[PDB]
Amino acid sequence: QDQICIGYHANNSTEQVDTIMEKNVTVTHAQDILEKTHNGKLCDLDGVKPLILRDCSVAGWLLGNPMCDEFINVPEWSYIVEKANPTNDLCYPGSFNDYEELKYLLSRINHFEKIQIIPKSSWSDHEASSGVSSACPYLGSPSFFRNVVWLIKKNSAYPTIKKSYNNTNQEDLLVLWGIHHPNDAAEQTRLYQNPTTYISIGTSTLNQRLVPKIATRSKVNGLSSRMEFFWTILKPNDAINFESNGNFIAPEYAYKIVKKGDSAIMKSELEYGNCNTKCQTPMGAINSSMPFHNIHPLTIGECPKYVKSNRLVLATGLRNS
Amino acid sequence: QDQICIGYHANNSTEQVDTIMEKNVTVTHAQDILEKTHNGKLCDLDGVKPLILRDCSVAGWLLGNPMCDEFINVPEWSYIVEKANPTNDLCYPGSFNDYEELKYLLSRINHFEKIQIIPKSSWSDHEASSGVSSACPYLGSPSFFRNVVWLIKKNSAYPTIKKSYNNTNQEDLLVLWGIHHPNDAAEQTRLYQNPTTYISIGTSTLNQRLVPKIATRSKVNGLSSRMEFFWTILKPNDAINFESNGNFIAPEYAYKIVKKGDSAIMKSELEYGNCNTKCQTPMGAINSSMPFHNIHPLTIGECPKYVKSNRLVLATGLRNS
Amino acid sequence: QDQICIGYHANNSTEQVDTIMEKNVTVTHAQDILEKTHNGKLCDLDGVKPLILRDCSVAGWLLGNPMCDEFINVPEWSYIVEKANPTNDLCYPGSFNDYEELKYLLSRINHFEKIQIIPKSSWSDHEASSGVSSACPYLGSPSFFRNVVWLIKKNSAYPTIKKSYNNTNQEDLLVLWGIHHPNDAAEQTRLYQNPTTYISIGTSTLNQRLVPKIATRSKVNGLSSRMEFFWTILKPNDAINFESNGNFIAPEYAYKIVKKGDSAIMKSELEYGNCNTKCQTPMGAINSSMPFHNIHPLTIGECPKYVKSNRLVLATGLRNS
Amino acid sequence: GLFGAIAGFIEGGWQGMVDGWYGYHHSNEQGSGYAADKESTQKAIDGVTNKVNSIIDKMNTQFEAVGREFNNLERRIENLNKKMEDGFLDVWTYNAELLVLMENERTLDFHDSNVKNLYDKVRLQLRDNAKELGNGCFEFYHKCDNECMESIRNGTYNYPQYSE
Amino acid sequence: GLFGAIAGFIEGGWQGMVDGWYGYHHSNEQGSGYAADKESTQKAIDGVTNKVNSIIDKMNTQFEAVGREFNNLERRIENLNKKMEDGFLDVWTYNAELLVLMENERTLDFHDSNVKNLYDKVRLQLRDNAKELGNGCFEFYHKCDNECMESIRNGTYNYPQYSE
Amino acid sequence: GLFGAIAGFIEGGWQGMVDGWYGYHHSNEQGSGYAADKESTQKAIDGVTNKVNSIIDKMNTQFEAVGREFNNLERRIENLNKKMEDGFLDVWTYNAELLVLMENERTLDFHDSNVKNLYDKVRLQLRDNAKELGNGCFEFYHKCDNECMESIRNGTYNYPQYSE
Ligand SMILES: *[C@@H]1O[C@H](CO)[C@@H](O)[C@H](O)[C@H]1NC(C)=O
Ligand SMILES: *[C@@H]1O[C@H](CO)[C@@H](O)[C@H](O)[C@H]1NC(C)=O
Ligand SMILES: *[C@@H]1O[C@H](CO)[C@@H](O)[C@H](O)[C@H]1NC(C)=O
Repeated sequence: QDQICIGYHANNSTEQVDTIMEKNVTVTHAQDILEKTHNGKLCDLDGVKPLILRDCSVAGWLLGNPMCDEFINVPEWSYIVEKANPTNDLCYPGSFNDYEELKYLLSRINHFEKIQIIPKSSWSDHEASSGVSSACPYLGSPSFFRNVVWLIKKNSAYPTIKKSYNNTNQEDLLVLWGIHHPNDAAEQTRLYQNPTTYISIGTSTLNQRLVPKIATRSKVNGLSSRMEFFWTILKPNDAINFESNGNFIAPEYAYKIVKKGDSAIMKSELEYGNCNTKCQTPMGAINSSMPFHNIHPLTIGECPKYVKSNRLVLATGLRNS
Repeated sequence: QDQICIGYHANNSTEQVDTIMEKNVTVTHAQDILEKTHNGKLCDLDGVKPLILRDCSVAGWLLGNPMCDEFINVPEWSYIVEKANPTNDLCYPGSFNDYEELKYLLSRINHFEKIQIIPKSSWSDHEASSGVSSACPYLGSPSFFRNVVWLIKKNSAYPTIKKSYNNTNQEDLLVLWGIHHPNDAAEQTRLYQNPTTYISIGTSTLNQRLVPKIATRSKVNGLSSRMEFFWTILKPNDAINFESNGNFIAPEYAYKIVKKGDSAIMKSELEYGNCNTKCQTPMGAINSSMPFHNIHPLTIGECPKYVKSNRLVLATGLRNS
Repeated sequence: QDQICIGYHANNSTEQVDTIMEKNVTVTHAQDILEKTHNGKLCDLDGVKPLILRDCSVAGWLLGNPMCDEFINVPEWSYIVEKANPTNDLCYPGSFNDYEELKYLLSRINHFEKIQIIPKSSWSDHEASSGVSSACPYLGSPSFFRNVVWLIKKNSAYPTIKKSYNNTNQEDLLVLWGIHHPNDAAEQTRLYQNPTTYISIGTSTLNQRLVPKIATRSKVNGLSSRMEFFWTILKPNDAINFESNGNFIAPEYAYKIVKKGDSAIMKSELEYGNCNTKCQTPMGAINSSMPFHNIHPLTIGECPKYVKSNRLVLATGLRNS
Repeated sequence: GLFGAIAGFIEGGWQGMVDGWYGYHHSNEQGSGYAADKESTQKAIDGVTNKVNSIIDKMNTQFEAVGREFNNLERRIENLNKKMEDGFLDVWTYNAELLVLMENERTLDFHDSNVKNLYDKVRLQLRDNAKELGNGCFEFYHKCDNECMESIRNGTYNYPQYSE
Repeated sequence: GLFGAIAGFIEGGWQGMVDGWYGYHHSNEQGSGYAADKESTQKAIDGVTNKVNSIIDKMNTQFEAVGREFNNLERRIENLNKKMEDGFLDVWTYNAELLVLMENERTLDFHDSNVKNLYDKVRLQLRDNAKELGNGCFEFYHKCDNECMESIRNGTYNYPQYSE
Repeated sequence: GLFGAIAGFIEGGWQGMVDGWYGYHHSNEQGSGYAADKESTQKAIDGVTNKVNSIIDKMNTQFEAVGREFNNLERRIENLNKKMEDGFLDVWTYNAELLVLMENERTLDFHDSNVKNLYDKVRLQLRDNAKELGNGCFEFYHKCDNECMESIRNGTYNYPQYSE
């Protein structure tokens, strides 16, 4: 006789998909839309290399911890990598005012240019080279943060300082300074003669007045004293004004923000790989066309969408048996 | 012969819809559920008219900037319209404590009633009519904020002020006051004789003590001095207590909150249209029955749901060819 | 003749379901997945009993309000129940610094152990048993918070206190203390001789200095004076240092955090039932296998998912008529 | 055509039918004409009306949005605010668009179903007494006037009418 | 009836069938009775069981909610907290309700499909040897006892049984 | 098999067909072979390509995530941050997974539809001139060479070819 039949494709594929009513359905064709692989490295992001603070933190970096000299002058970065628990932070115990806000600002910056706004040589009637501690040691000798200067008395006298700086630049300035909180009145007089002191700082926007708190505290890094740091952003053509009769950790270097942009502060224990990528996560870089990944929520660059699934397979062909 | 046929409607409609598997499918009937039109005006909201601060901000309004007299007495509003960058704000440079929190409070208020809590005439042993500046000018002559009074010394003396005010009303009171931070000790004595001063303010809930910060700062509106403003909400039958020996910008007028309600603070460059609406957005009002719009997320009144789509058309009829 | 027919099940069920295109469709079988019932009681949560502050608040409890002695020593709790408006809070008017942050900490704690860190007997040169008020009465006689001690002058003298406490324990310590803000200079001298006083408190992390604010304020509980309370968490092997020449409400008892865990602070007007549960809400406990409930968003324990629906019924059988 | 009726074995639609979505075209002794099936058309009407109002009603409590302002040192929570409001905006935009895409398809294929089942409703009546042309038309072996037609279009076609 | 079987060409359901969702009713020499199709009924069971547990399992990580308190001058972030928690509450409520609305429909029409395909499974067996009544019943031209019936209801009907 | 074609009345698939998803197998005088239906296969291709790109495109503005840090006394807003980001993560994970589950099913049944409608496209051509076997095959009463076959597989089968 003669016959015609109608039928459908079948092949040797073992690619299963899931539906709402049935799991593990073997089908002919299926596309995977979920990327599950990274390279386990910290790579450049489109040619521009990350800033990898190793055992230094942002505070140690910006203030100039003597153990952080690797990052004395830092080129443009794509993103910053800090460890969960950096060992080189504030060598001299104390605190950093609005620290998290500053880190947040850093997520918006790609390049700093460190400039000298006040030379150490410009301190006529005070000692600018004796402000060092064994808690901030450099090569087994007492040092201190490099970008700020711990001013002490000269010839048993601390004359009131009035110093102003006009931001002649067109970039915004990150300006850092500090106050010293001694452990006792004896230390206060030993360091700055004057018993009762202050630091007043003013801009167009800022108007603050710090007073040292002299008190016994538990020891941290062998010290009961503390340093408290502050920062501000000087607008172009605005000036910053300092007036102090003691306890003043003057600024020396400030930071020009020459490149605003989209950046991020990653917490990763990883170190620099020598690679490039378009998408980076704390655990490694991604090379994918896939629309989804399940590697890490925190991501930088042209990336797939993070999703909590370990399997997303979309059916293209028909049922197979 | 004889025949019957079964078939379906077709018409002359060019209304396309989209599906998951096919785009631009021409069909017979389709309903549109997305509103894409506003009138480009700032309208009344159901009969009650908005408050449109023009080149004044909320701070300039509430403190009584001499250039903001248009809004000296303001009737019930539906919503407030402030520009992104109002020119008439704090004529005398300085700051407003908890400003954003106060704006937020304003999003909950529909009507203020300005009442006089302390007459200028009640300042016996101080000068109440000399506290004016060329930075807050009115008609080319030195003035000042109208709702607060800048008290200075009288006959080379500033006796300590103790003034209390019991909120005999049943509405809550917005009470504003301020402190003056001079540029130098000479100005401090020129204005208030007393070298070392303070302002203490107390209620049932509030207990603060302000001290002036005397320091050189960069000039803003020609001034290196600053004014710092504060506000509080006096409950019915609670009292506010002021004690000061200088630098005190006393309150004169306060604000009764007679109408709490749902309001909003819109940022719009637009000006008042002479219209009514049920739904307002920063770019214009909406007259729609449609369940969705794509005009602006920020909305006030009986409004459709904001959505980021430029097209949402739902099929009602069948496929057409 | 002979016949075979194909057909489907039908039964006597009145269980309706809804679809996108039709409401109230009677079907044969349907499963309900929404729990709508609680028992209206406050029950134990898997054997461990809640802490039910009745008319005491967290502040009254921790500070030791004399009217809160029911909770002088409190065993491990599953969760805490506070009323919307507790009557026994700060008997002496004033405030509690970072109160909400502390409540938040409490949502992470299941068990405190109150320990004595400074005996009242250890106050040699000050009076430790006269610091009582009629605003904090116990049994119709002036008392005060039990866990802190209001130190006053002894023999018309208030010598500067220096007291330190090393946390020898391995649990973290909640340490509470306070400052007294008098109404007038006469009260300041009546209580502490010294006109100008301070309290300085230091740890490895903390470095603060409180100064009393002397001023007239409106009366609350008959008083114009105020108490301001502070707290900190002492790490194991860290010490806390107090130095003060007046206005110091010293700590006496502190709290060991011996059991961290998942807890919650419920606002409920309800009182203890004598029951057990696996899932608790402010309005009552739940005994369900259902995946959803619509009772209350705030929940503790192994609970269904809160959802705003009053009806969720899923069809299992087929259409019925 | 998921059910193969519309743009399937039926080659297109009737401009002439203006009283419903599905209907019949007859040609007899007394003349020819069109007649929409009020039943299936009515059920369809309730189907799409209920679908429409279900989609609208399901999405009336979306996410409103109130303005909040933050100063220069509240950049983190300003960012949090911004990202959360845009977040909700995005999930709801996605919800609306997606739902439209799904129910449009289900609606079209619902019409397809209606036509196919109408055709079958007739085919099961005019068994041997008519032949299937293949275009949705039936050719009669007997003679059907406007009363045999009316009786078909209400389900009461009397097959007792011989054959051959 | 998207597939036209249930409440379509079949006028309703059999109270008498109590052993499954779909089945047969026979009437022969030896008597009459009902018998549910264990195959299609079992597959249906796995279909709705798997659907149910899929819907439950897909939505177990919803949004929990912890209480946070804010003072008089933290009104903005209190508002942010409140609006975000209500926001999630709303998107998840919408998700649950919507999903129910969709899968209910798909389930009913799945039953419709099962019945239609069962009917066809038979119709394709009893070709010329029986006539289609139109109500889901087949009238035999030959004689089928309980063994011809059993052989039908397991797919092994032997058409070799002449005609006319 | 929602439409009963694939794994329904057709017992399985043809390894031999390698040029499309649906097609024919013929056996005549000149020989036997397979031939995929370019029409339905092409429409299917556009169907799944468009579905895929629709699902991808609908979900490109998901929720990004930026790191924010909080100190020891910002525990409440740190918690708020954490819970909101995990919240969005969860709603989007749910969206992706759910959408996959739905459109996989709709896709498979779409193939089923294609096969069934192809079969019908033929069945409606070879009316009396062939008998329905029941497995998706037609047995001819006349004789069809590769030209009658080609004319079938493009819709132009000329029924005028007698019977009996
Ligand atoms: C900074 O210097 C420039 C020119 O030297 C001047 O225009 C500007 O006023 C200065 N800025 C301030 C605020 O002193
Ligand atoms: C305000 O005045 C009323 C009556 O004059 C009085 O009852 C109330 O105590 C006063 N408020 C305060 C706190 O002084
Ligand atoms: C607490 O005491 C222990 C031993 O007595 C000591 O190791 C530790 O240094 C003390 N803590 C501080 C910070 O004083």
